[PDB]
Amino acid sequence: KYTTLSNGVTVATETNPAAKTSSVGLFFGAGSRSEHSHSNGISALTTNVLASQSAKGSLLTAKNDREFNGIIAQTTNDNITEAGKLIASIASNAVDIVEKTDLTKHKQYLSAQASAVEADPKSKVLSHLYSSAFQGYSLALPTLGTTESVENLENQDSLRHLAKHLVNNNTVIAASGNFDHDKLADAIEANLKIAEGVKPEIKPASFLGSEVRMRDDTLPKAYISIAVHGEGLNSPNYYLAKVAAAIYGDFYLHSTIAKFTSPKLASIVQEYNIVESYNHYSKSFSDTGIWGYYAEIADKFTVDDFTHFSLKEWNRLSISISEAEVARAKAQVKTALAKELANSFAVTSDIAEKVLLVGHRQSLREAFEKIDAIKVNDVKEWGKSKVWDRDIVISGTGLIEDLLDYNRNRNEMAMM
Amino acid sequence: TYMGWWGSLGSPKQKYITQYTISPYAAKPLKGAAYNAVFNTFRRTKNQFLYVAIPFVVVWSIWTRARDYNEYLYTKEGREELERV
Repeated sequence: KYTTLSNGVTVATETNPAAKTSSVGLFFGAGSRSEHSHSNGISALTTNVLASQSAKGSLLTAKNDREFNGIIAQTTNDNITEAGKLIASIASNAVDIVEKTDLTKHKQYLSAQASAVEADPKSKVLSHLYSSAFQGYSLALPTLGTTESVENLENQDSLRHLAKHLVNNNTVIAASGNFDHDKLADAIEANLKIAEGVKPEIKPASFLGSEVRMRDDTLPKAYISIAVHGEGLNSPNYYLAKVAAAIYGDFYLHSTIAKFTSPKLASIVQEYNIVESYNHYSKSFSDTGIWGYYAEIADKFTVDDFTHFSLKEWNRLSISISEAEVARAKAQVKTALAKELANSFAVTSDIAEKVLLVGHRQSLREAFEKIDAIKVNDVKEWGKSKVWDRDIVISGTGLIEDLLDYNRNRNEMAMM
Repeated sequence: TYMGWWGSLGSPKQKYITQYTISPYAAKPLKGAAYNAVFNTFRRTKNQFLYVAIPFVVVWSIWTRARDYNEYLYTKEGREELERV
């Protein structure tokens, strides 16, 4: 349900009486993708400053996504309207809040988070993968910035960022839970007061096949990630890309089901226990995406074998995927989409993301209907289009001495 | 041995080094081959010339003196000197 208030801001809510808890959040787009190297991380710092304010019994949290930012006030259902007003105030007084703020503590916290994503091997691997894939454009910047640039941020830069991006045309009030939509819209209307402005142009980005290797021999495993230019939220192949990823699905060697998981790659990789774990993903941005897998290999002598087998299984995408695999992938993608949209916080985040980045959010029934329509030939056409003999982007962190050079993995993408 | 296989080539613990590269299909092949093969090749030849020239000059000077003396010996005016040897 949508209502465009005065000021032109749009309130989008997905209310459902079965919801356990309610949530409402103001998202103003312009994540890290809107920043540049000197002022990177300013969006996350500003959202943290805004979300650090008094909660009045709610739960304020920052979003800090790649392409959009926002503050979400989770709260029990009956309190939702109050939370509404809260966030409205938090954004009507955004410039005042930032001006009166001593950023030292907030910059310390943001640098701590930035180091955290630089220590969690998967976070580091995917951050480096995105940075190298879209290198040369703002999309390559971290969501939370780097520990070098954060310390160089000041209040004035945050004020400039807010003035540019916290505008009516570039903001949305998302909500979910069990409440009357009209009450929330009325409560926000009387309290939301943000400056006028045109939607900032979303900076371009183009995928560049590359490889980055942060080889740290002291780590216990090899954390690699290999991907290709995927599908952004706009593309009609969005759900098709998700299905293609799910055909290979996840895997964890020590999970009980490890010996029984459907994907052929999983059965291939227990014969010599090539890989400890992996997961295929289709990350989707506003107009571009990254489709691939992340993997952690315990045995440092089998990185090449895992990459070889995984890319061979990708080759299988455009030729020999059977109806069983496609049906399984469709069912698993539908279940995953439903899972992602259970928590009211997650539903609010998804509503904000879709409304900001694509303008319209497809209901879950529409997504199910669109996934059900996928035939095996559709998946194979997508595999030919986007996977078969296409440039790859590679990332690795530790014990990747066995990870062969770019040419070997790239040429694995087109052999039968 | 002093060189294992890919997992452990015998390199010391290596850390803090990041390697970047781009796909061959995304990179221009033979960018400055025309300019490089001339200027850089001339630079390399300039650097390595003396080491090949001084030994070559010495050896070829010895060879030239020997050859010229041999030619001189087997001539009507070299007959006496050939006989003395």
